[PDB]
This record gives sequence, structure tokens and C-alpha cells, in this order.
Amino acid sequence: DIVLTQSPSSLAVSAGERVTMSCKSSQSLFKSRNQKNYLAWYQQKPGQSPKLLIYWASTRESGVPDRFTGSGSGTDFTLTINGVQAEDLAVYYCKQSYNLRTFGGGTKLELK
Amino acid sequence: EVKLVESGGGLVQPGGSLRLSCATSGFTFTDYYMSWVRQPPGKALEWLGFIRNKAKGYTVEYSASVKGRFTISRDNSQSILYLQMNTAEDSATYYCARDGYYVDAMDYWGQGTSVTVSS
Ligand SMILES: O=C(O)[C@@]1(O)C[C@@H](O)[C@@H](O)[C@@H]([C@H](O)CO)O1
Ligand SMILES: [Mg+2]
Repeated sequence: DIVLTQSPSSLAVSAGERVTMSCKSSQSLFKSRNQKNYLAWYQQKPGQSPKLLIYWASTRESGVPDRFTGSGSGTDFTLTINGVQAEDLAVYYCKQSYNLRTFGGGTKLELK
Repeated sequence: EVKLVESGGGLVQPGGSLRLSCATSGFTFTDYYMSWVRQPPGKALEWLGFIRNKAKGYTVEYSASVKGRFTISRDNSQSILYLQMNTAEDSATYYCARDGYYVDAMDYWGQGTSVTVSS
């Protein structure tokens, strides 16, 4: 029963500044086989369907702006938004795919 | 252009059953897994389960929360995914999403369908 804790629950910043958020897993999501971290980040704008931003911890999905950067491994992962845009107002979920799938609590980003 | 479209949601009452549908296109349906993820109003995303692709044998997996009550089917000739819900907490928006062991993530999502519960 894997548990992913995201921190903080919510945060607010101005457009143009840098933010980081944490995704800690109760179990290692690293597979020695292919040497991959089975963690992914999802962006969910208000009232809209979730979108895949990053997979394998650090791999950016096609079309995703470079200002989004995923990092970390094992049990500690981080999502960094370098120069937040208004479009970025959304809830960001980390999700383990190491065994089946499990979503984190999510981190809600506000843009004031 | 990839497409996922959910439908078959509305008002029901606990113990009852509801059939959810997810019409797909824009990709080789049988090559990918297919997951169902729900989201209670103002709450987190929850993975319900998926059904593997061709090479894997179309076998299914479930979350302990819905395992048993829910069942997942797919139509390899029409490319439509199904969520057969059986039997207050299940209320939510229901998304079907393309999954698989390629990126190990859901790289494509539908627009969801609302499921409420009122006596
Ligand atoms: O259950 C699956 O078939 C699956 O292959 C999904 C993959 O994303 C991956 O999670 C895999 C497990 O990591 C076991 O290898 O299970
Ligand atoms: Mg893709």
C-alpha cells in the first residue's frame, strides 16, 4: 500500500517567479532493471481533465514547456516550475506506477 | 489526433448499477492499457484500475477501494472502454485514460463524466 505525500498542500506565487513542490513516497519507486523511477507528474487546471507533464521522474512529455522540471529518485521527488505563467494555475499530482497506480494528495498552485 | 470520450453518467442511488463508456480513436487501441480514474468534487484523483493491452492478454487490475464491485471491459473491434459499476463515496467525475508500460503513465485523458448520488 504505497503512500505519496505531496508538500505543501497549497502554495501561492506571482507570475514569473520560481516554485518547487515535494512528492515523497513511502516506498522506493526505482526499478534496478531499466534503472527507471516509476513516478509521474500531472497538471490539472480548474474544471479540466488531468494532463501528463512528466514521466520517469525527469522525462518531460511532448509539448510540455521547458519551465517544468521533474527531479529526484527512490522516494524523494521534486517538481520545479521555473518562471510560473498564469496558465500554470492548477493542481499538480505525483503518481506512482511502480505497482499498479497511486496518486498523491496533490499540490494546488495559486497565482496572485 | 488521439480521442477519449466518456459518457453514461448522471443521477443514481447506492446499491444501484451504472455503465460508463469511453469511446476512443486516433491510436491503435489494442496496443495500449486503459485506466479509469475518478475525482470526487473538490478532492484528489483516484486510480480505479486498468486493463492491459494485446501482448499482456487484456487481463485486468483493480484498486482495493473498488475491487469486486467494479469491473472493466474493452471492445477490441470498436475501440470502446467500459466501466461496469455495481452497488455515496463513488460519486465523482470519471475519467478514462490511455495507459501502458511505454511511459508508465496516463498520457491521454478524456473529459470525464459526472456521477452523482441523490435519493
Ligand atoms: O501491471 C502492469 O501490467 C504493469 O506492467 C504496469 C506497468 O506500468 C508497471 O507498473 C508494471 C510493474 O512495474 C511490474 O513490472 O506493471
Ligand atoms: Mg506519449
